Amino acid sequence: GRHMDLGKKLLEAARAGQDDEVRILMANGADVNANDSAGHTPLHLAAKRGHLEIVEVLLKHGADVNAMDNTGFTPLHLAALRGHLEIVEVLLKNGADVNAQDRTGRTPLHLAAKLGHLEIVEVLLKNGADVNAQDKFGKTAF
Amino acid sequence: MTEYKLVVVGAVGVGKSALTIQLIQNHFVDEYDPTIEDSYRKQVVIDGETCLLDILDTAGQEEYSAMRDQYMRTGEGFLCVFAINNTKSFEDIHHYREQIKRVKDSEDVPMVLVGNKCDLPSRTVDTKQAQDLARSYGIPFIETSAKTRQGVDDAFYTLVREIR
Ligand SMILES: Nc1nc2c(ncn2[C@@H]2O[C@H](COP(=O)(O)OP(=O)(O)OP(O)(O)=S)[C@@H](O)[C@H]2O)c(=O)[nH]1
Ligand SMILES: [Mg+2]
Repeated sequence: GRHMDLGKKLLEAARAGQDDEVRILMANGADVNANDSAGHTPLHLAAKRGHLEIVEVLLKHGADVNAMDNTGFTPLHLAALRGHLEIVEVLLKNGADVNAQDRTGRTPLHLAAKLGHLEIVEVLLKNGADVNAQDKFGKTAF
Repeated sequence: MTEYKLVVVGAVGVGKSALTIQLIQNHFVDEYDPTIEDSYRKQVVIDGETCLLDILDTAGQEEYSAMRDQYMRTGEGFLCVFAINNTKSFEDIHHYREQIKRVKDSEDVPMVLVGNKCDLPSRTVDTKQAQDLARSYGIPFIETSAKTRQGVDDAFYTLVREIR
């Protein structure tokens, strides 16, 4: 009842970037890995939006750093897609899988290279991203 | 059951996400959150048969246009949405259609034209103009409102029938 409802508010707070509302919801027992209907966790929404503080907070609270939404994106896919560098770094220092595949086989490197995020491509390669990784169509990142 | 891979495409702000969340959760989101790429899953009954809808809700924003190829390769059917007070978004159906054809190397890809926001008072895109566009393309045309829920099931269920 309540616990489910704290999850939905945590999702909203993580998306809308309310750094302190997040801290409260957690201490009222909210689930750090609550899912929206698209399968996003709070860490996906915070990584997507570029809220570094909220990303740090969620990880300090046991957030699953390699959680996958219904498309198969991890938070590292989301941060890379939109060029959030410090987020990409922090996710990687907390054990993010650098070669995690979405449902079509795309790594974070695939998405970063697709959208031209060159600084993300470099940081990904420094962290053991595979240059020859293929998606499910046989296509590499380039 | 049979799984149908449905892809919702169209310009920024036409109601792709609001249509989709109406189908899945039966509620209308008044708030714009720009979509990158979201997947939704629903087990439904269509024409008396149980099936699963695997729905991808896509980015209208042109900054993500390089991701289109990928979802055009994977989708079985495309819900081509415009808003009835958004001339540009109607005109953009052409660009979406052309890319789909090129990626599937085919002129016959399951597709439905969706004129969204039919609850709105004034409109700049004529019903006749849209009916004509759909007849040119040889595809069905459905008028929807994510706000009232009008034509929501009809639109998705119609795309399913086109995949069959
Ligand atoms: N009046 C009315 N408003 C609608 C309807 N569908 C969506 N809207 C409104 O339009 C706005 C944008 O809708 P949204 O569903 O986010 O567009 P989108 O096509 O997903 O845009 P994007 O993610 O590619 S950037 C929202 O405020 C939403 O409430 C409708 O049928 N009628
Ligand atoms: Mg959307």
